[PDB]
This record gives sequence, C-alpha cells and structure tokens, in this order.
Amino acid sequence: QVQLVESGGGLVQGSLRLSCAASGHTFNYPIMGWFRQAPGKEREFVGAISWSGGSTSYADSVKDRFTISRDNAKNTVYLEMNNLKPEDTAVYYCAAKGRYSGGLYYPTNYDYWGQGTQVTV
Amino acid sequence: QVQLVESGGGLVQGSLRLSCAASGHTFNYPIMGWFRQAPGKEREFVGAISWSGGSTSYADSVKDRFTISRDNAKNTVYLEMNNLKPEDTAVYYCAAKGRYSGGLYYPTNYDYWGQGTQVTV
Amino acid sequence: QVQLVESGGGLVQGSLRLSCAASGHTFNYPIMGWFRQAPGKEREFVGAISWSGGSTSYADSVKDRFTISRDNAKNTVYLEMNNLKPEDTAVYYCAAKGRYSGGLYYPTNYDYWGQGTQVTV
Amino acid sequence: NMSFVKETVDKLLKGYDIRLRPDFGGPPVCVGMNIDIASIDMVSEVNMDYTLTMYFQQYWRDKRLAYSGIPLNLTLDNRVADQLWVPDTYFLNDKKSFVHGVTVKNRMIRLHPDGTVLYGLRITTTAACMMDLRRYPLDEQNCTLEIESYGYTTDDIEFYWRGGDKAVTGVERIELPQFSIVEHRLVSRNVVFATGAYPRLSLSFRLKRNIGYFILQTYMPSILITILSWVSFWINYDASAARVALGITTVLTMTTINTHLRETLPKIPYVTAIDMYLMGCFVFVFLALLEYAFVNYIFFSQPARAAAIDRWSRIVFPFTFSLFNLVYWLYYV
Amino acid sequence: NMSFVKETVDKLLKGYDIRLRPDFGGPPVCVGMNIDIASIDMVSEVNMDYTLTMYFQQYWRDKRLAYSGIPLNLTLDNRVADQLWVPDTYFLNDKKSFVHGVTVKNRMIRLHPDGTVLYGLRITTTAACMMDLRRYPLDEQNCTLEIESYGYTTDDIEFYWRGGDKAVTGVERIELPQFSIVEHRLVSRNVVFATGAYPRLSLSFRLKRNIGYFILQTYMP
Amino acid sequence: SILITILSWVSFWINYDASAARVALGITTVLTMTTINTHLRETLPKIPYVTAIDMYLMGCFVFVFLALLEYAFVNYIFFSQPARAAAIDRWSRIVFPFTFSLFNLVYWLYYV
Ligand SMILES: *[C@@H]1O[C@H](CO)[C@@H](O[C@@H]2O[C@H](CO)[C@@H](O[C@@H]3O[C@H](CO[C@H]4O[C@H](CO)[C@@H](O)[C@H](O)[C@@H]4O)[C@@H](O)[C@H](O[C@H]4O[C@H](CO)[C@@H](O)[C@H](O)[C@@H]4O)[C@@H]3O)[C@H](O)[C@H]2NC(C)=O)[C@H](O)[C@H]1NC(C)=O
Ligand SMILES: *[C@@H]1O[C@H](CO)[C@@H](O[C@@H]2O[C@H](CO)[C@@H](O[C@@H]3O[C@H](CO[C@H]4O[C@H](CO)[C@@H](O)[C@H](O)[C@@H]4O)[C@@H](O)[C@H](O[C@H]4O[C@H](CO)[C@@H](O)[C@H](O)[C@@H]4O)[C@@H]3O)[C@H](O)[C@H]2NC(C)=O)[C@H](O)[C@H]1NC(C)=O
Ligand SMILES: *[C@@H]1O[C@H](CO)[C@@H](O)[C@H](O)[C@H]1NC(C)=O
Ligand SMILES: *[C@@H]1O[C@H](CO)[C@@H](O)[C@H](O)[C@H]1NC(C)=O
Ligand SMILES: NCCc1c[nH]cn1
Ligand SMILES: NCCc1c[nH]cn1
Repeated sequence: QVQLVESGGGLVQGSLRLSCAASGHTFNYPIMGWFRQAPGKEREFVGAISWSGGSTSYADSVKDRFTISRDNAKNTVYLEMNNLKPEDTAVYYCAAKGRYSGGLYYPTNYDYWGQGTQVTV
Repeated sequence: QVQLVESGGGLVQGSLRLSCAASGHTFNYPIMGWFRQAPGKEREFVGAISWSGGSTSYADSVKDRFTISRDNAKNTVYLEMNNLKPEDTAVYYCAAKGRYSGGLYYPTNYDYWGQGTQVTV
Repeated sequence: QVQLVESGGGLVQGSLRLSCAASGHTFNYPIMGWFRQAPGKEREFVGAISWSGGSTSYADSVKDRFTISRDNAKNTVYLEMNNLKPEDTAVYYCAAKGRYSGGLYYPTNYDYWGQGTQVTV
Repeated sequence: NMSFVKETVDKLLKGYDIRLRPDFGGPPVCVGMNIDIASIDMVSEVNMDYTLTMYFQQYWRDKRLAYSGIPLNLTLDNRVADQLWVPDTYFLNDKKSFVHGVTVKNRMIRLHPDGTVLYGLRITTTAACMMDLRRYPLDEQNCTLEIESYGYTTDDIEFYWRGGDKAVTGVERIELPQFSIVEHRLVSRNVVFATGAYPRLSLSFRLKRNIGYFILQTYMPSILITILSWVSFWINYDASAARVALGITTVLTMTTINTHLRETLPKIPYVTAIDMYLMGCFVFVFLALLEYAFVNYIFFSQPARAAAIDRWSRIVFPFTFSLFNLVYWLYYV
Repeated sequence: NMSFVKETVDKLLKGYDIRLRPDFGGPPVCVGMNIDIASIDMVSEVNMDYTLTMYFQQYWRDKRLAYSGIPLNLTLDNRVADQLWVPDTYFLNDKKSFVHGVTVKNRMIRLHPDGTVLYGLRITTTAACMMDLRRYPLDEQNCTLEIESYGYTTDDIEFYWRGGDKAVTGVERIELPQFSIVEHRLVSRNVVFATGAYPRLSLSFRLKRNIGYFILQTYMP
Repeated sequence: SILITILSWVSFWINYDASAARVALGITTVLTMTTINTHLRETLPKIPYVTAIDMYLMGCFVFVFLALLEYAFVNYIFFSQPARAAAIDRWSRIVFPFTFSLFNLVYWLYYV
C-alpha cells in the first residue's frame, strides 16, 4: 500500500522540477515511474527510478534533458525537466511498480498512481 | 582504456631492447603482445606476455633470440631483441588484449595499439 | 628425473639381499619395481614396492621366498632373495614407475631403469 | 481451425534437416539477441563469479519455416525446438549453466509468416568474473557475460544486439544488497581463434560495492579496539597487570579480526584496502603497549618523565589516529 | 543450395554403422588432439585436485564421411555427433567432469571433403593432483591431465598432439591468484594394462605457489 | 548480551585499588560484545543498513564501554580525590542499571 502525492509543477514559459512523495509499503514496490498523458493520446512512459540503488531509465524523447533521482529519507522521487519543449504538455503521473512486474515502459504493470498535475509550457 | 607508448628502438647495424609502457585499466587487459609489419606484408606476431604472472609465448622465427618480460611497478613491457637479422626490419607495434579475447597470434583480438617505431638493422 | 643404482649382488652358491638407491623426483614415481632378464628370454617381473606406504606385489615364481621393502630416509629399495634356485640366474634390474602408468607387471610402463647386475647361483 | 494449421506445421517440418543452418552454403544467418535480466543472486569474491538469471531471446529468419495461409504468429509448444535448427549459442565465461525445467522446459518458440523464429530461454548462469581487489571493499568491479557461437564461424553466423542499446532490459531489477549497478554496456565483436573468426556479444556491468556492511563488520570493531588501547594512558603506571592486559587483549583482538577478514577473501598475494586499515590499526595498538613498556622501564628512576609520556600519549594517539583516518578515507573514497 | 547438401549428408549417414571405428579391422585410426585452456578455477590442497575448463578438439579421418560435390568444410549442427563414430576419449586422473549444455550441448562437428572430422568439446574437469606438501607454502606442484582411450587399444586407435608442442594453447589465460604457471609439457605414451596397450597423451603444468597470501595470513601474525 | 552488561556492573562494587580486577572486567565484557556482533553478521546477508538486533548490540556496547571508562576516570582521580572517586562508584551502582532498564524500555516498545 503506497500513497503517492506529487507537487512542484506550475505554468512556466526553462528548467522545472517535479517531486513525488511515497508512504507505506515501499519495499514491495522498489520501482517508481513517471508517465504523461497528452489530451487525446496514450499514456506515455517518461522515466523510471529504483528506490534502492538509483538505476535510471528514460524514454528517447526525454533522454539527456530529463533527470530523475531520489532520496530514501523523505521517500521522495523528483523528475527534473530541463530544456522544456511544447510537446511536453500533459498530465504528469507518478506510479509505483511491484518487484515481479515486468517492463518499465508499460503503465499496466504499475499499481499505485499519483494524482497528476496539468503542466503546459 | 589502456594508453600505450613504446621507446628504445634506434638504427643499429647486436642486442636491442624495446620498452612499451602502459597506463589505465590494465586489469581488464592482462595480455600484452608485440607485433611487426614489414612493408608490403601482413602484421606478424612476435611475442606475448601476461601482466600478472609472466607466462610468455613467442613466434618460431624469433624463438630463443627474443626475450619478453615485464615489471608491474612501472607498467612496462620490454622486448629484448638479441641476435638481430635483416628479416627483422619492420614497424614494431605493442598491443593490449582483453581477457575473453582468444588467440595470441591474431592482431584483430588486440584493442589498444602502440605508435610503432621504424626499426631497420 | 630418478637416478637409480643397485648394489649387493655377488656370485654365491642361501639368502642374497640386493639394494636399489634412488635420487631425484621420487614423488612423481611412487612405485619401484624389480625385473630380471634371463639370457635369451623376456624381461620378467619379480616384484614391486610403493615408496609411500609399502604395499608389495610379487610374481608367483618368487612368492614366499623373496621379500621387498624400503626406507624413505636413504631412498633405498632392497630385494631380499631367500631360498635361491638355479632358475634365478638373470640380470636383476631396478625400475621406477609413474603414478598414472598402469600395471606393475609390464616393464614398458617403467621409465628410469637401473644398471643391472649379472647374478648366477 | 486446428486441422489446417496442423497441415501447415507438418508441411514446414517435412523434409526439414536440423543438421543444416538457414541459408546453408550462402550468406551468414543473422541472429538478433535480447536479454531480460531477472536477477543477480550472488556475487562471490572467493570463487570470483556471479550467478545471473535471465530471459535469453534469439531472433533469426529461417525460410524453410515460412507459412502463407495463416495471418497470425504461431506460438508452438516448446518441444518443437528439438525439431528445429537453433543457434549454437554458449556463454564463454560461464562456469555452470542450466535451463529451468519446471513445469516444462522454460523455452518458447514463436513462428512468424516470413520465417522469423523467436526462441526464448530462461537460464541461470554462474559466470566467471575476475575481480581486482586492491581497493576492496571500496572497489568497483566489471563483470561481463560473453556470448559466442560455438561451432559456426562468421562465414555462417552473425550476432547483433536486437534493438541496439535497448537490447538488454531489467538492469534496474537487479537487487544486490552489497552492490549497485553503475553502468551496463553492450559490445559486439569478432573473435579469431585457430578454427576461425567467431561472432561475439558482450554484456558487462559495473558493480560499485556498498561500504555499509564493512563499516559495521570490520571498520567500527577495529576503531573501538584502538580506542580501548588508549584507556591504558589514563590508568596509573603502578597498575602493571591492568595496563599490560589492555595492551595484550587489544593486540590479540586485531589478530583475530585480520584472520576472520582473510576467510571472506580469495588467497590473493597482494594487500587490499581493508588490510591496510587493519595493519595500520595494529601499529596503533602495538605502540600503545610499547608505550607502557617504556613507561614501566623508567618510572622508578624518572617518575616525572614517565608521567610526561603518559600525558603526551593521551593527546598524540587520538590525533595520529584521526590523521591516519583522514589520509585513509580521502585516498580510497 | 540446401537440397543438394541434404542429399549429400543423407548419403554419408545411410549405411553408417556407429558401432565400428574407421578402418575397422585394418590399421589404427590416428586421432589428433588440441586443447585450448579456458581457465583453471580452483586448486585445492585438501582434496588434492584442480578444476580445469578447456576446449577439447579431436581430429581424425573417416572415409565413410568423404564427400565430393561440395568444395566447402561442412559445419553441421552438434546433434549429428550422436549419429557418428567418435573416439572413446576419457581423462584417467579426472574425478568429476561434464560437457557444458547451455544453450545447446557445447560441441562442434566440422566435416571435410576427404573425411576429416573436427570434433570439439567444452569440458570442465576436476582432475586429481597428488601434491607434495613438504615445502608448503613455498612448494612447486606438478598437476597433470592424462588423456587415454577407454576401450580401443593401440591396434585400433593412435593418439598424437596435433601441432606438436603448439597443440595446447591458452596457458597464459590461466589466472590463479595463489599460483603461477612455470612450464607446461606434452607427453605421448603407450600404457600397457591387462586388456592391452592403450594410447596416452599427458598435459602437465608446473605450479609455483605465491607466498604473498601466507605472509599476511600466518607468517606476519 | 544482557548478562555481559550485568557482568560489567560487578566492577562498581569492587574496590578501586583492585586495578587488575576492574580493568579485566572492562576488557572481557567489551571483547565479548565484539564476538557476539561478528557472530551475528554471519547469520545475515551483507546488507548496508542496520538491523534491530544491531541496534541492541551497539547499545549494549556503549554500556560496557562506559563501565570501563568509569573506572579509568575513577583510577585517574582516586589518589587526589578519594571521596569523589568513591561517590562515582556509588553513583554508577544505580545509574547503570537504571539507564539500561530505560534503554530496554525504549527498545522493546519501539520494535514490538
Ligand atoms: C568491462 O571491460 C571490458 C574490457 O574487457 C569493456 O569492454 C570494452 O568496451 C568498449 C566500449 O566501452 C569496447 O569498445 C568498442 O568496441 C567496438 C567493437 O569494435 C571491435 O570490433 C570491430 C569489429 O570486430 C573492429 O572493427 C574494432 O576495431 C574492434 O576490434 C567498437 O565498434 C567501438 O567503436 C566505437 O566507439 C569508439 C569510441 O569508443 C569509436 O572510436 C568508434 O569509431 C566506434 O564508434 C568501441 O571501440 C571494447 O571493444 C570492449 N572490450 C572488450 C575486450 O570487449 C567494458 O566496456 C567494461 N564494462 C564496463 C561497464 O565498463
Ligand atoms: C610432471 O611429472 C611427470 C612424471 O610423472 C613428467 O612426465 C614425464 O615427462 C618427460 C618429459 O619431460 C617424459 O619423457 C619423455 O617420454 C617420451 C615418451 O617415451 C615413452 O614412450 C615411448 C613410446 O611409448 C617409449 O619408447 C619410451 O621409452 C618411453 O617409455 C619420450 O619420447 C621422450 O624421449 C625424448 O626425450 C629424451 C630426453 O628427455 C631423449 O632421450 C629421447 O631420445 C627423446 O628425444 C622423453 O623420455 C616422461 O615420459 C614423462 N613421464 C610420465 C610418467 O608421463 C612431467 O614432465 C612433469 N611435468 C612438468 C611440467 O615438469
Ligand atoms: C507478429 O509479430 C510481429 C513482431 O512483433 C508483429 O509486428 C506482428 O504484428 C505480429 N503479428 C500479429 C498478427 O500480431
Ligand atoms: C577446410 O579446412 C582446412 C583445414 O583448416 C583448410 O585448409 C581448408 O582451406 C578449408 N576449406 C575451405 C573451403 O575453407
Ligand atoms: N567458438 C570458439 C570455440 C573455441 C575456443 N577455442 C577454440 N575454439
Ligand atoms: N584404457 C584402459 C582402461 C583400464 C584401466 N585399467 C583397466 N582397464
């Protein structure tokens, strides 16, 4: 049981940093993932992060522009979005993934979701 | 990443000693090899040497005339060429070989190469 | 490399004791064997002895008459020939046998041989 | 409809020679490889190996298996792989390997209408990893998996990572307690032997060791024994049995910590980083007993000099040990 | 062209008796052997053995497998080795051994137009090595690998190192932490038993122990 | 680990002239905590974090180390100030069992 809340995304014209906080049984869900859903499109994988460790993965459209890392003290995962583009206008979701669930890219494998803030540059 | 420089080869008419110095990740490349390339011919295996240990190998044309050994302090491999012959006129190269690369005799298996000094007796 | 010399065999008409001394790499050759070659006949197995231990073997013609034992201090194997017979007139050889050589009875499996003293009763 | 597909698969396997590769006597068959890493269970320093479980997928085109009447991808039962040609893929650095066999043999055959074969295998592999332990346990290790064709040369078989750098997934699934994956790389080579040149794929990981187990296990016990040897400096020099027993038991405990440390390591001829710390900590506890043996030697004739050495050692021994830890932990971190 | 080769390999195996050696009832078949040493993993003093991984190649001529219409060397799938005669080669000092089997059985069959068979095997062998520990740990050890034919005598099979002293490669690939390879030798013998004389190949290594572990481990304490 | 900590409190009732008796009580109780801690790790994987039994042993190590440091302060002052050193021995006879009962109260109510 992982409760997820994210905050840190406002209306900008630059570098923006989001931050997803977790609470509960975060040991059974060692992987956090960032997803976005453009209006009228599919829910798109942005990036993923492991709690223990910090091995990251990214999509091709956000590679070498977005950085994801975490601290295990606050149980906080942050998505730093640098070099923004008008194709990055979507509700950014934060999701948790179980251990024996396969595939970072697929949002069906993720159980507990964030609320999702509407971000438009 | 192994950087290779060799020096100690001049124009002689005897016993000559070359010396190849290494620097970098020399643990993943435990085998150094000596090669020569006559003008218009193939790159010929001369001899090989292991960093840890010192187990040597030689070609038939240079056996019981050339001696190769090393010291792990300077990271230096030396090729002592004794009893010189006019068939030993080639650019002598020094090369490093990975652990799971097979065959000492084949220069395709060697990754980092030396500059190669032109030696003519 | 085992050097073998035997001495202690003279012209008698009784109990005769021969003695074969070894020197060198006697660890790789743990079995000593006694052989004899009558003039015009095949080289015949007499008896065998292990260095470490002392487990003996004998031929049927010399059983319960010949005794073989050793001391590991002098590296000396002795063949005590008691109750002599006129069929025991041959050059008595002393031989060493490697570890992964098979068959005590066969002189082809033995590498280092003694000189062989001519004994006639 | 199952009768028409049964006639279709029987048409593909009639006259099929498993002894011959696809395009035998022609251009080499390209084999594309994907690896889905399940876990890395053990990383052993003593045996210098690691145990890896993965899903090993191979992709190649066999024109003898092309079908036309069905527009679907045929997933067959895994026992059809004994009636097909498969690549002779083996792991070069693999010490011991095995395909899972519960409840059936853990393999998959998926056919495609153009003849493309998907061949998956669930393999647990104990692969050799030669480790440089000169900076142990603050060291980084590079453990590889060498993928090679056994009998077919580059004239018959060509390897490639199917998907480029996305050909290996599940690196974030690796949960080692004493390690963290820094980086993974994919290398494609040709390796020349006496029997010919062979295609080579390499998957290597960079393993950074976590210091948190060794601080508790060895470093912090060795610090507290060194502080225990400084307790003798505040004890009066008449207490000979009390200050020698402090010097004895702190020296003997450092010998038991060193021997215990060796057991967890292979028999390497060089000195590790934790060996340099224990030999440094042995010097501090040995000189603390030698300080009393100099004090006990002179406290009858020169009692003011022996009281000065005890006062001098109360501040020099913690200062030199803080300087020793400053030079040590800035050299290895 | 794969149909003509399929008719060629089916011609070679039709009427092929695996129970009979090449030139059965005639001169002995010569088997040439090459070893590529992959690694020596362990050297145990307590069990007096060592674990060796190698590529074991065997070369012999079988005139029943000679083909004419193809000018290439036929590399076949490794499951054809169950339909061919192979030498009954075993390791005499071997304690436990296995051929690697992932992803397929780690073997290779390469045919030649004159009938020469190249038969390779990836074998991990734990071989016995009796050690003289009187100078331990400043000792030199001689660990061998004894290669013999099991059932065929010298009247039926003859062994030789293919390439002379270059028949064994990869000795520089051996990375033992507490040992260094001083020398390796190749010996060819005939060993006589009660059942006959058998061909023997021997690969021995000289192992010099490194003192650096035992200084830290025992001497300096 | 409880009985070794109680064993280190036996030194508080021994007279401060017994230097070899009270230091050896401080030595052997500190060294036994190191052998219990090394042994505990063998039964566990090489995890980088601290377990609950590790927090109890590191807490018990502080109690047996401060018991030897209590004598080293008593041995330092019992020549010039014998009444102060007798007061610290009397103070440690009741504070060391009280703080260890308070340590066990905070520990066993946090993990159970
Ligand atoms: C663990 O340690 C191993 C070493 O034991 C490291 O492996 C090396 O990794 C590097 C990459 O970081 C490899 O370098 C690359 O090799 C490729 C293969 O080329 C070989 O093969 C072709 C065809 O056979 C030959 O033409 C060629 O000459 C080589 O023989 C190259 O294609 C790569 O070149 C590309 O990048 C370089 C810049 O790096 C450019 O200059 C090129 O133009 C090209 O774009 C590259 O050279 C190297 O081969 C690996 N060595 C071995 C022995 O496998 C692991 O990386 C390390 N693991 C970690 C995690 O660090
Ligand atoms: C580890 O320890 C083993 C011993 O247990 C050593 O093995 C010995 O190695 C030597 C070589 O160094 C071997 O000696 C050679 O044997 C060859 C085989 O000959 C035998 O077989 C033929 C036919 O069956 C017989 O005709 C013959 O009489 C023998 O019975 C010989 O061909 C060799 O002879 C050649 O060299 C010598 C000089 O050495 C010349 O005089 C000859 O003319 C010829 O040129 C040679 O004698 C010996 O057989 C091995 N013993 C065993 C039991 O195998 C290992 O060497 C050692 N390892 C290391 C690394 O040191
Ligand atoms: C068969 O697999 C290929 C490769 O994934 C895919 O592109 C194709 O759509 C599949 N066919 C069907 C009918 O699903
Ligand atoms: C077959 O192998 C032999 C032995 O290596 C070689 O000499 C010959 O050239 C090969 N044939 C072809 C067609 O490559
Ligand atoms: N695939 C190469 C097998 C090999 C290694 N050494 C000799 N042969
Ligand atoms: N190849 C010989 C097998 C053997 C040993 N001992 C008896 N028979």
